[PDB]
Order: sequence, then C-alpha cells, then structure tokens
Amino acid sequence: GTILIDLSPDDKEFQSVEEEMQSTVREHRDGGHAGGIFNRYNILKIQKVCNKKLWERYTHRRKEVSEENHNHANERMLFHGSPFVNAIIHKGFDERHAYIGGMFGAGIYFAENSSKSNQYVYGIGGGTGCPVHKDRSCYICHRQLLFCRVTLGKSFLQFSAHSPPGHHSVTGRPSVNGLALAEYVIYRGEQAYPEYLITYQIMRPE
Ligand SMILES: Cc1cc(NCCc2ccc(O)cc2)c2nncn2n1
Ligand SMILES: [Zn+2]
Repeated sequence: GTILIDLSPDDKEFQSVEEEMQSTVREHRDGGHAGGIFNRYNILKIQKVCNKKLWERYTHRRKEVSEENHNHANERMLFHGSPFVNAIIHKGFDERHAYIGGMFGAGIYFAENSSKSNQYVYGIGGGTGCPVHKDRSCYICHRQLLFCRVTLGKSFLQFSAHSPPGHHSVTGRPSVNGLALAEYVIYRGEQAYPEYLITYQIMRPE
C-alpha cells in the first residue's frame, strides 16, 4: 500500500524539509565514529510517504492520546535513522524497529538533531558502516533517514517496554552537552508516521 512521491527541489516543501535536515547537524561526542565526519549533507531526494492504512492507524492513536492529554497530541516532527527504513515505510513502525538497548528502554527513538539519527542508518553505533566500503564515514554511498510525525502526548522528562504510568512517551533532555537537542522515545508504533524519506550523502568538510 505505500506510494512514494518525489518532491522537486523547487517546491517550498522540499526546501523546508532540507532546511530542517541541514540546520540540525551538530558535532557528536564520538568525534564522528558512528555517523562520520561532516557539517552538512548533500540532499539527493525527498519523497513523501503515502499509505492510507498506516496514516489511519497513526491518526486513530493520535486522537486517543489527545483525549487522554487535555486534547493535546503533542505532535512533533523528528528524525529517525534505521537499517529498517524499507520495512518501516511499507509496514509502519513496530517492535522489530525498537532499539532494545536504548537508554530509556526498549522503544522507538527519535531525534531533533538529524546528525543523531544519521548515526543509526547503518546500525547501532553505525554498525560496520556502508555495505559497499564498510565505512561509517563514507562520502560516496547514499544514505536514507526518515522525517516522522510523532505523537508524544504527556511525555516523561528524563534529564541525562512501556512509557511510565500516566505518560505516552519519554523526552530525553540533553544534560551535559550544551549543543545537543532533545531525543524522544515512544513505545507504540502507532504513535509515529514515516512522513518523508530523505536520500542523502554526508559531505567531507573543507
Ligand atoms: C538511540 C537512537 C536509535 C535510533 N535508531 C535505531 C534504529 C535501529 C537500529 C538497529 C536496531 O537493531 C534497531 C533499531 C535513532 N534514530 N534517531 C535517533 N535515534 N536514536
Ligand atoms: Zn560506501
């Protein structure tokens, strides 16, 4: 049921998505170990992801959350990086898209920083890097991220499975690295919708 529609670089929608992508790159404490060394991306394609069934599943859950949270879904747009992107955009997020060993427990993790999600496209910790060159910093091979609609509802704040009782998600608030943005976790696949598929390369800095 999934269809991918390409946005053209002349569309303001393409342009706003690229800017969210470029504007939220930061340096990582691993010096680039997981995701590579880069300050910006070369965006090759932005596709909108259309799947009526996944969308209806997402909106259904969004409404239940909103009614449980003073009519506020607390919907954000956040990045997600995974070797399972192809499964996600055809079948939706599910338990098999859970980072079993994440900091906030087995769930589905998202980030405000595109460069954080970029660390996961090739696996936990960057795995062994691109399949062609086994290079976590590969400037050649094409990568893909999702920019997703995520329902947070009442989110539990954590300064640094199930949500804590009373809550629909966990917000991981950056607590030492002053430049980091927030990271979020949800525990039900229906609370996210993989709205844009972004194909890109990291760029070698000058
Ligand atoms: C911790 C984390 C994991 C992310 N993705 C994990 C994808 C994944 C990779 C391998 C695996 O066995 C399960 C999930 C992620 N994306 N954007 C931000 N994050 N943050
Ligand atoms: Zn490569």
